[PDB]
Amino acid sequence: MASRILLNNGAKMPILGLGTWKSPPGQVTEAVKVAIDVGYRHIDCAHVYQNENEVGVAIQEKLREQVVKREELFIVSKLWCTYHEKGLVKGACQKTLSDLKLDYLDLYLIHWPTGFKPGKEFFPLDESGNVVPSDTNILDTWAAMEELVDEGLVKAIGISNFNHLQVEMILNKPGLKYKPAVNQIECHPYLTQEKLIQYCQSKGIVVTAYSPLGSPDRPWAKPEDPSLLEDPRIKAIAAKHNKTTAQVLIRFPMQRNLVVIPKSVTPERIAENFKVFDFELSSQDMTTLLSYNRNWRVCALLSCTSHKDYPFHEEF
Ligand SMILES: NC(=O)c1ccc[n+]([C@@H]2O[C@H](COP(=O)([O-])OP(=O)(O)OC[C@H]3O[C@@H](n4cnc5c(N)ncnc54)[C@H](OP(=O)(O)O)[C@@H]3O)[C@@H](O)[C@H]2O)c1
Ligand SMILES: O=C(O)Cn1ccc(=O)n(Cc2ccc(Cl)c([N+](=O)[O-])c2)c1=O
Repeated sequence: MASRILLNNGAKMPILGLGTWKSPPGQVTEAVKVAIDVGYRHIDCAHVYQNENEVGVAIQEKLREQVVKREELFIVSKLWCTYHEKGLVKGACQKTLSDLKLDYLDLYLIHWPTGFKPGKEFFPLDESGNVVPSDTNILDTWAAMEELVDEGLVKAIGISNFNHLQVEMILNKPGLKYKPAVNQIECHPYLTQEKLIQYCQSKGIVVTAYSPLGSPDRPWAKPEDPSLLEDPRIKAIAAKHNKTTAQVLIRFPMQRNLVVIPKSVTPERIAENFKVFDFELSSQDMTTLLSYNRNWRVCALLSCTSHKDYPFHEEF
């Protein structure tokens, strides 16, 4: 189990990163500092998480402390939906760079395929309760992303929450300059993503698994929803290995040649979650975890389902 995976820009990406969605500004500096200390090099960020400044402070601290150097870190951020217009993309990237306090990003993703009305509000809604879209399209937004590579702001570009047809649209774009390096998608034992993973990997696109613990802290969760972390079948596998359920849920995608980005703001759990390089799930464990798929996704909004580019109408 090598700790990094080769990307199609020639760079190497650490397979275990720290998620930062819902880590509040007042606590995330400590979280990221602890993460870097215990071995995390990959940090998953986004402008919409509204904590990039404080992630950036942790990075600056660890550089100053001589704990890491910039080139050892793999910092990912994402273009929010309200900035899909070609003319807004560079400024959005620069804002993220200013907040993270970096010269460049290792990877910059189109966060969702759906463009939203530009403006101050991140989730502009109309009187029907649906998001107000923008007059933007995947291919033009991709071209703007490509310019960021040529301008040296980012080392690689990729996508997130794109279905296979949306990926294909980019792969077949006339005059394509860069293929997506990564597609970051929800993936865990209840949403194993076998078809989309098969598709992306065959194209040399690395898949990052988000919400690997089932995002129990998501806001819009339903009392009548699942709980991976409490699934006794998964705890049974953990117990066999003298590990925790979270550790099993993190190791699982690692053994599928995926990158994985579990989130914690808690020092003890940040450290726990990185202790997954000293054991292996058996081939039976792997097959068994795959059998738990129920095609249940937690990251999707009713308010986005009428968007022309909503990704989850398609099977995969
Ligand atoms: N591209 C996208 O559209 C997208 C969407 C969703 C997520 N993501 C990325 O993926 C990351 C991970 O997904 P996520 O934040 O949805 O959820 P997750 O990583 O599946 O779960 C995080 C939750 O699990 C808890 N937890 C973490 N480690 C634990 C442990 N060892 N034992 C018990 N509980 C533990 C955390 O609590 P504490 O923090 O309180 O310790 C938090 O409540 C995000 O932070 C974000 O970076 C991207
Ligand atoms: O985007 C993230 O990384 C985390 N996050 C944050 C807010 C949110 O509404 N959602 C759900 C969301 C956001 C945008 C969209 Cl465009 C959709 N959707 O269903 O199409 C869902 C999130 O997944």
